[PDB]
Amino acid sequence: MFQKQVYRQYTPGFPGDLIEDGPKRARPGRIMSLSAVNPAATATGPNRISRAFGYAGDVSALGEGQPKTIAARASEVVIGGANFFGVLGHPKHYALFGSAGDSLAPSYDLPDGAEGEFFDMATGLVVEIFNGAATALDLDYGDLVAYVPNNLPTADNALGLPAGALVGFKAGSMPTGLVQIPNARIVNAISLPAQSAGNLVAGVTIVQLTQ
Amino acid sequence: EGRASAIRLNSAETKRQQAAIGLEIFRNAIGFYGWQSGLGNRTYGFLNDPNLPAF
Repeated sequence: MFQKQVYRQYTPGFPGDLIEDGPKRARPGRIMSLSAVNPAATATGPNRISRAFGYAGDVSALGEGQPKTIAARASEVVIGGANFFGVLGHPKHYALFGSAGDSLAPSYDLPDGAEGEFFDMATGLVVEIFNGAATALDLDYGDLVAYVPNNLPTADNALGLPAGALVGFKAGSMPTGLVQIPNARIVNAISLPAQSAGNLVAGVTIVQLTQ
Repeated sequence: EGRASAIRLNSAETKRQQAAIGLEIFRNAIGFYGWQSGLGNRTYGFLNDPNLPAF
């Protein structure tokens, strides 16, 4: 919690932060609920920041009557995306709600049906990427990204990855059933160690280039 | 009280002093070792703080 070791420098950034400036596209959305996904939820995740949310309908038209009122162009998203809506980011836009017994504990989660901006395009976005395989993997510049869906069969998700967890998969070693983020590239180069189903190993924070 | 005063001893004063000293012992022990940090309580001590470096 308190600095237990003085380093020679600072970290490049934190997951969900923008570390580079340039062309970027983000859209607002509502977190909806994982308990509302028709095909149940084979993968589950606690709406963390560095996670790829997907579209789950529109909430633009207000009113239950016959003449509606489209107050604003709003969309509702779910963490287990099937059509990629965006990678949630910019954790300075939100508030620290709570952690179920610790209101001030460090959390990256968003409450259900809350606000959020999801990045379609980003010059450089600091995220965390998991390993899709039990073995160690060295991710370099020429590597792609793919996000787990909620409808991922439990046989495919042997490691028990979260719902919207991002994953680096080299170029032709895609884990089965994963959904690729098109034209997404891994900028910084890191190496993730071998992991098992229980301990996993949260991937080190890393810059990626989105669309 | 009467029988304690029969040997020139104030039972109430001794018990009150012991209560204060016991509370002071509790405070000192909490300050030196924390209180139920293993159970998840966030009361740490001079020698049992998890943020402190290993010996």
